[PDB]
Amino acid sequence: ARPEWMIVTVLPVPPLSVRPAVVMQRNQDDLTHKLADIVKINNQLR
Amino acid sequence: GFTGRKITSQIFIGPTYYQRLKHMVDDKIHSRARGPIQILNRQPMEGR
RNA sequence: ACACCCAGCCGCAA
Repeated sequence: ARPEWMIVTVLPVPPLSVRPAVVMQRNQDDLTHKLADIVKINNQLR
Repeated sequence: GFTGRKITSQIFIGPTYYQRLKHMVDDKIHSRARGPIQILNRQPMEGR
């Protein structure tokens, strides 16, 4: 463990097992929506 | 009823009002054996 | 070879 590691500069994207998506009998999990907002704001700032 | 002998004590008898309740024996029974499985938890799901 | 997604709320059981 390092202080450089302790502060975050790359955000791990969990797989779809962590954030499942199901079609009604395609709704996205809310964590997927939030991390999509993360990458959207990252692209905007880029 | 079985023997036909008189019951030694004297039983208290008479009509009275009973009610049948919503909670059924058939609606409450439940058995599970490796059936449907939850998509997220990969575990048994939430009830009968 | 099965089919039904989840959150929330409420009522209710011992």
